[PDB]
Amino acid sequence: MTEYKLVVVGAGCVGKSALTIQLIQNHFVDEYDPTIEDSYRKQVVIDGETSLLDILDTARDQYMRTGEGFLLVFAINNTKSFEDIHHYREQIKRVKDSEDVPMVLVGNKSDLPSRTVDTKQAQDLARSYGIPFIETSAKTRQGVDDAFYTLVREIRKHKE
Ligand SMILES: *CCC(=O)N[C@H]1CCCN(C(=O)O[C@H]2[C@@H](O)[C@H](n3cnc4c(=O)[nH]c(N)nc43)O[C@@H]2COP(=O)(O)OP(=O)(O)O)C1
Ligand SMILES: [Mg+2]
Repeated sequence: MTEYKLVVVGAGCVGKSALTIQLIQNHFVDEYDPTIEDSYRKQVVIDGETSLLDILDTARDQYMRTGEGFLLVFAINNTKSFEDIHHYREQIKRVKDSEDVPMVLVGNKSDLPSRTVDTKQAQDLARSYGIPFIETSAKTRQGVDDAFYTLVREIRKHKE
């Protein structure tokens, strides 16, 4: 089976861990330790192809070198976390020495009403980067599979 090393990055408290845990364990862990940086593995079938996902939940430079695709996560109720996205993307470009790195922009906490980052803002940013944008809720699981599977599809497109 093919293996994909994915890396989840973004400001603190945006939901990187909650998203990863939903993908791996299929439940919403609300109070997860904010300091645990670790990799999780799960065998899934994506578009009929069996894949082993090796996902690093960031909170280290060994996985930025080996990571094949990156989830850029902000929270839709956290303007600063969206402003920080550019920093994370630039840091990945620097380590990869490349402008063509599979990435997906993720706007998490879509269940909340207290939104300060417009969907149009995020779509504008993703368009500028040339990457997909997916809105998620780790709480309700909305969009969680879509975010990670979309990233795998971008790595597959990249390799082909
Ligand atoms: C950082 C400030 C903060 O959120 N403080 C606390 C007060 C008490 C506990 N509570 C909490 O644990 O929030 C977690 C988590 O439940 C929440 N979260 C994550 N994803 C979602 C989502 O999709 N919808 C909603 N309504 N809440 C979500 O946010 C924090 C942080 O989650 P995390 O540890 O996964 O974030 P990481 O630092 O990026 O890993 C709020
Ligand atoms: Mg975390």
